[PDB]
Amino acid sequence: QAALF
Amino acid sequence: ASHMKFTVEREHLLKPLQQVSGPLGGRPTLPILGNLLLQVADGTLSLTGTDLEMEMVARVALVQPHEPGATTVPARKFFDICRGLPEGAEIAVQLEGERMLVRSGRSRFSLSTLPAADFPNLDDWQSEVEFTLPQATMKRLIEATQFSMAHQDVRYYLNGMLFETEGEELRTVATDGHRLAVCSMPIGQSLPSHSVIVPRKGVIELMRMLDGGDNPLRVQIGSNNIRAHVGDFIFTSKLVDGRFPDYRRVLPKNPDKHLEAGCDLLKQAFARAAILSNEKFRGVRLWVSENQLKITANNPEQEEAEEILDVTYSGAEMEIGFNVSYVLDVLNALKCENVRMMLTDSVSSVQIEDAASQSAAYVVMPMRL
Repeated sequence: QAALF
Repeated sequence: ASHMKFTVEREHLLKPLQQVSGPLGGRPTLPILGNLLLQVADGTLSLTGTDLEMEMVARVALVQPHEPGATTVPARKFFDICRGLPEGAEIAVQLEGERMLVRSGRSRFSLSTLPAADFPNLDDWQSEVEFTLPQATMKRLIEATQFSMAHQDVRYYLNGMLFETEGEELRTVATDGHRLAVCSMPIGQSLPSHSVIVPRKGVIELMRMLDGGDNPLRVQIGSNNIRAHVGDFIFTSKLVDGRFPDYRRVLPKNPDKHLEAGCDLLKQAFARAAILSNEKFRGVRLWVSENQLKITANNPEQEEAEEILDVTYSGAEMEIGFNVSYVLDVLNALKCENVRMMLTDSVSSVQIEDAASQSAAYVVMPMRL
């Protein structure tokens, strides 16, 4: 899972 | 003020008691936080519950002779007693020494008390902006975004919801760093600009006070507190410190791939695929091609779900992974006929939104599968 910020 | 006494119809007490017990519940700490503050003065009974971060006050008009005063009593036991009395009961309450007596019919209850002087109060504060709006509009705004709040992030500013006034609009934003939801609604008044973070438990409390049909909601916002008035209830919460993310910079810039699909068909396809996704990581794979979406899910057991759907899409083919729970949360919140997904590439966020409305927008960041 990647993050938006 | 030393000998509190009041008599009130049961039906005028039940909903106030239920409401003010909301901030209460688990985790015993200060004993008196399990109690409700009762205050009688000048034709009014006030009931207050608090968890130190927020407080809920209900006002009940007193018709019958009363004597002023204040005490605190165990919230759940007092509510359960009132609720257990018969319909139409008159409930006579009076402090007797260190006990609170509750009498109705030939029923007598003597409850323990703790001093009203010990009941915590939020510090005094000054409202900077105030506005009034239909409950239904606030309920919209919160239901559109609440599921995207973080729960216990170390980025503590994420464990809450941004409320923002801009022009004539009230906006909510919620994000946990993996997904974001934003919704704005017109308020019919020109507002100063304010941006405050309401703690997640305060969002839930605000939202449980919106039972009322057409009683309007009056909101006051200070630098460090928010207050909401509905009917005979007043809710006040502390705000969260921190710089909340700017949704304007989180929306995907110029997504070049525009897919449109039926919301219910898309939701049901993801819901079935999710059954065979990893129970912890929840990853599903989307393959987009000309007028078609393929969703696949696999788990450590090597089981596999595949759904193929006809959609509207003309553009380059691409594959992208997502946590299917995050996608299902968006689709559940949209409740519309057609959804639009706006994509860029396999490592970039996607924007999801009702094809027919731009009041709300959702951003989900992918997974590397």
